[PDB]
Amino acid sequence: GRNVAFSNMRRYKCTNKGPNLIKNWFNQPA
Amino acid sequence: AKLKNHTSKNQNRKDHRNGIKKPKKSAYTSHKGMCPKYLRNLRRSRANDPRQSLRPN
Amino acid sequence: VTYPAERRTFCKREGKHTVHKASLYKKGKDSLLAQGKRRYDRKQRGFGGQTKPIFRRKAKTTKKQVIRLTCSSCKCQTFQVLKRCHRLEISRL
RNA sequence: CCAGCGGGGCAAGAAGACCCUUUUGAGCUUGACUCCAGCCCGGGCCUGUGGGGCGGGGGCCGCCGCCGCCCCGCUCACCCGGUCGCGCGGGGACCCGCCCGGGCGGGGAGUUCGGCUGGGGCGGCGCGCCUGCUACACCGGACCGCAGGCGUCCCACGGCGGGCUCAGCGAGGACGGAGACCUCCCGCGGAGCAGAAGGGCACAAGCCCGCCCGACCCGCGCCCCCCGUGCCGGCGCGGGCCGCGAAAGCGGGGCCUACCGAUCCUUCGCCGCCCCGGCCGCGGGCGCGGAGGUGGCAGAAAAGUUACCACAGGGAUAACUGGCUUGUGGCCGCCGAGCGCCCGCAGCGACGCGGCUUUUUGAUCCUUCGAUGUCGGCUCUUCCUACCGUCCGCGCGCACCGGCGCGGAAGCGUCGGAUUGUUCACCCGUUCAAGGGAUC
RNA sequence: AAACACAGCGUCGCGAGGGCCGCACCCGGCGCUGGCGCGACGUGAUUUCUGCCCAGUGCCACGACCGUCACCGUGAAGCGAUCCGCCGAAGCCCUGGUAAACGGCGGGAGUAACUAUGACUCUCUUAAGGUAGCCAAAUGCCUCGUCGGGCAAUUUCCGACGU
RNA sequence: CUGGUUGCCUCCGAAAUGUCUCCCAGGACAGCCGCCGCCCCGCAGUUGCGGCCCGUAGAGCGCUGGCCGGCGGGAGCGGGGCCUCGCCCGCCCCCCAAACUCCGAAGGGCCGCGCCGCCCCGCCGCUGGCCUGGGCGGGGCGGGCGAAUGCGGGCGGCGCGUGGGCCCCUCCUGGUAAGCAGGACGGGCGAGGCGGGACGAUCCGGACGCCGGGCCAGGGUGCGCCGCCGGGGCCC
RNA sequence: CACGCGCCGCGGCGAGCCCGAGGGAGCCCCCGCGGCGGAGCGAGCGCGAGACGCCCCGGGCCCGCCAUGCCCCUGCGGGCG
RNA sequence: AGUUCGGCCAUCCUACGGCGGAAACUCCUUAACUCGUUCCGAAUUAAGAAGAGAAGCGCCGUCAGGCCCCGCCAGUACUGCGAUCGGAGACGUCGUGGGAACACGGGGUGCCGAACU
Ligand SMILES: [K+]
Ligand SMILES: [K+]
Ligand SMILES: [K+]
Ligand SMILES: [K+]
Ligand SMILES: [K+]
Ligand SMILES: [K+]
Ligand SMILES: [K+]
Ligand SMILES: [K+]
Ligand SMILES: [K+]
Ligand SMILES: [K+]
Ligand SMILES: [K+]
Ligand SMILES: [Mg+2]
Ligand SMILES: [Mg+2]
Ligand SMILES: [Mg+2]
Ligand SMILES: [Mg+2]
Ligand SMILES: [Mg+2]
Ligand SMILES: [Mg+2]
Ligand SMILES: [Mg+2]
Ligand SMILES: [Mg+2]
Ligand SMILES: [Mg+2]
Ligand SMILES: [Mg+2]
Ligand SMILES: [Mg+2]
Ligand SMILES: [Mg+2]
Ligand SMILES: [Mg+2]
Ligand SMILES: [Mg+2]
Ligand SMILES: [Mg+2]
Ligand SMILES: [Mg+2]
Ligand SMILES: [Mg+2]
Ligand SMILES: [Mg+2]
Ligand SMILES: [Mg+2]
Ligand SMILES: [Mg+2]
Ligand SMILES: [Mg+2]
Ligand SMILES: [Mg+2]
Ligand SMILES: [Mg+2]
Ligand SMILES: [Mg+2]
Ligand SMILES: [Mg+2]
Ligand SMILES: [Mg+2]
Ligand SMILES: [Mg+2]
Ligand SMILES: [Mg+2]
Ligand SMILES: [Mg+2]
Ligand code: NA
Ligand code: NA
Ligand code: NA
Ligand code: NA
Ligand code: NA
Ligand code: NA
Ligand code: NA
Ligand code: NA
Ligand code: NA
Ligand code: NA
Repeated sequence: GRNVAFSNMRRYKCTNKGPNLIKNWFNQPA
Repeated sequence: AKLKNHTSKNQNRKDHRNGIKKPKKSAYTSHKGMCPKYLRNLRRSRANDPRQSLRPN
Repeated sequence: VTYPAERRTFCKREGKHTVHKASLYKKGKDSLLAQGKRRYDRKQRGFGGQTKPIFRRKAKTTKKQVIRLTCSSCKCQTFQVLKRCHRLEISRL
């Protein structure tokens, strides 16, 4: 019997097409 | 396409695999379904007994 | 089934037994300002057709009848539920 | 090794197109269910300038300002025609257009078209419950197993107290009879207790009479099914208020085992709380408990057809070979009631009983759906014997001729035609013409 | 190919401010047209004919406004949101018409001087009870129907017969 | 839903079942198993002794039903010739039942097998006519480990696979039967090497690290092919 | 591989803990808020915990929600049960 | 022995004959009162004391019916475990454990407890 708390995370949107909804932080020191 | 309806062929062997579990030793002294007037009297007699009363001072 | 016109029953408001008068209970008229009605009316606007299920597979032929009992000294209302029956008559005093 | 050949390599060629399943499709239909264009109909805006009628604000008279509907003019909006704008017309405040409302609407769009199941369909409903049996003496135990039942009925057919004893045998009374009613006797229940079946019950749980409404309110626990979850049903309790009885007591319906239903929504009832910058009145919401229903009964909102067709799979499942079985089909023994002029057995043999075969048809679903080419005929080979003619013996109700029965015997023979796809059947003819197997 | 077309036959709609169709809108086609026309359907040369049924479904009434059936408008009540009445277009309902519209077109008994059959009678019953014709037909299950022709011999073929 | 999914050794090791499901070629919860632990409180698929429960095999015809006859009595009734057989009453008798039982095994199931006895004292808001009871505690005295056999026990967390099974023995149901279909205690194959049964997933023995020696189960001992004689009886 | 949830092991600190974004010209140095934890229950107005204990289990009491009896101030408010 | 109240519920019941009463129980007598009968003082309620063992009741009897105990039935029927035992099967057998029923024969036929006379 699995006893877990249910997740409250939304499904991703626009992953292979559309606006770019991913922000990276590789430019933080710069 | 018909499949089997019922079998108890292997069930007795599975029951005995880890022995037949006995009940807990606290299930024998529960107050689960005892007569309320008896339970209330038992509570008051204990509390007024100086030798077994848990009231402070 | 036949039901007496008067019955001496427990009265909650006055806390004792008293005489009550028997009558028949019927469902009231549907209001247009109930929250569920408002939600349903909002959902049906525009294009799309029917948005909620419509029941159509009836099975039972009777209902559970309910008698209303009115206390004759304080106007306190009580209800009694009979079993399923096909016709019910309240005797007249 | 060669020329040939077509018995095998379930030869090759293609993730079976037949059949079934998948909460996989598409074409088409309609009195499936939910809708859309289009069209018809009404009012308002576009939209001017005049007159009149009717109906509403005992007799009317209304004020001429109130309300509705209706009708008739004019031209300037608006619209249509003729003309190379050469010497002019037609409609008209209606139509059209736009906004809102109602109707028609497979013309069109989207979607659905349950399950179990000795294949699927048709049929049936062990798809929610109850009694007895199957069931093999704790409990449990399967089938489209057997014989059946339920979705109701009752303010009395309910609660309590008192009194009484039922069905019936025997005997008697007589307009009175196989039965009406009356009386005595004995009566372990052979009667009755709402409906299935099984249990239970005699100064009663049955029948009659008296008074009543515990067929109530608040709150807990347990049993059955069982994952020790829900639902139906039952039982044990703590408080409140009541009924009957002299009282002890008993009573949360009809003696027990069946008779019924979540979330969301609606509706009703008591007492309270909220509407978040405050207060007041309406209104809305919330906590507790009932009712409105899902029978496919742990509970989607749902009609057909495809021989134009698909997709993914399935030997978990049909249609053709093979295998097990032999009811049915075919063949063969035993017995001896009788038939045979008399005479059971020359030849037959009823009523019964015992076997064999897989050349019929069923029953089953073991192998094969990434395919073993599915009827018959033609051609050609081989094999069986349960023998039709020919061979050798014996028997006869065998004078001869001709027939019939039995045993050994599978070498040879068992043909030509008309109609039918036919196997089969049926007829004509002749040297007079058995039956079968080998992936039917 | 027995399929489609076809000449012929018949029905239906429309007199222009109309009909049928296209089309997101603006605008188009028939139409350089006008009933001896245009459009929509069925049957399918000639000859001879084309029966009965309007209960069902469909269509049509310059038939009728009985009941029902919207918004708008208007009356009463209310603090107001609102609520209750009246008013009542088309449609349906109602009354009629229509089958060369879709389609449909019965049973059981008794009966004539041998037998047999049944012109005839009784009875139930429909909206109407299959008329003229034709047939074991490309349409008959039983069925390889019965009789005749043709063959030595015919589940084929032709001519008759027909609850 | 069909196909494929890449090094070694060691330690453990299944399920093909219950309920619900537009569920039936799938899932959830429970069962079976692995790993990780933690704690210190006697255990058992057994026999013996003691108490209680069940309505099966068999048996039987008292109850509910069914079914052959024989012989006696006749109040009443019928047939036929007060006579003669019938219905009725009694006895006797043949044969029966998954949904009959007065009786009733083998076989099963549940419970028990160490603390006991005496005296005194305390509390109760329960219970009694009372100085009654019941329950829960305290203090003194005496005594003691009272069937066999074997052997350490208990609890928690997280998680996987499985949810088409089949065969043997004995016991059953439907069917003419079936290598047919459906159930039950125990075992096996699945997932079990090796010898034998000529030949076989399951039968008879035996359950497995790599080797040398010995003994021998089951089955056999003319030759193929390791291994034999003696005695009694029968004999297509 | 990314994110979310459950449980297990290990490290640092501990009624506390914490390289947030960012700022100091030091990829590794210095400073750096929320948050989570610390008190629950109740639809809500709201009210609000000490009595025992190596550990575990169980009893006994206490807080909130529901219902009641007695007393009383500032009162449909307080206290005691 | 008698009566009232009981326990276990036939060795106590059923049928038919016989014996007995001093006390007790019972049967008996009356209907003013009380209460009563689908109608009836039958029952029941109230009030009595002339009769009686004729019943009920206690005891005895019956080649009695029933009920109860012992034997025999019979190690029979059936059955748990093991068997390459026989047989085509249906069924049977051996080893090792348990073990009936009907029928029939003999015998029997209420005790126990508390209060009063
Ligand atoms: K099958
Ligand atoms: K077709
Ligand atoms: K074949
Ligand atoms: K034979
Ligand atoms: K195939
Ligand atoms: K034409
Ligand atoms: K008509
Ligand atoms: K025809
Ligand atoms: K002829
Ligand atoms: K399932
Ligand atoms: K009997
Ligand atoms: Mg299954
Ligand atoms: Mg060739
Ligand atoms: Mg070949
Ligand atoms: Mg395939
Ligand atoms: Mg394919
Ligand atoms: Mg499915
Ligand atoms: Mg589709
Ligand atoms: Mg469609
Ligand atoms: Mg199905
Ligand atoms: Mg179920
Ligand atoms: Mg009574
Ligand atoms: Mg009470
Ligand atoms: Mg269900
Ligand atoms: Mg081939
Ligand atoms: Mg091939
Ligand atoms: Mg021969
Ligand atoms: Mg005719
Ligand atoms: Mg004809
Ligand atoms: Mg002809
Ligand atoms: Mg023909
Ligand atoms: Mg010919
Ligand atoms: Mg292991
Ligand atoms: Mg469902
Ligand atoms: Mg028996
Ligand atoms: Mg599976
Ligand atoms: Mg099988
Ligand atoms: Mg496997
Ligand atoms: Mg194994
Ligand atoms: Mg040798
Ligand atoms: Na919308
Ligand atoms: Na298509
Ligand atoms: Na129930
Ligand atoms: Na198969
Ligand atoms: Na064959
Ligand atoms: Na063939
Ligand atoms: Na023409
Ligand atoms: Na038709
Ligand atoms: Na082997
Ligand atoms: Na604790």
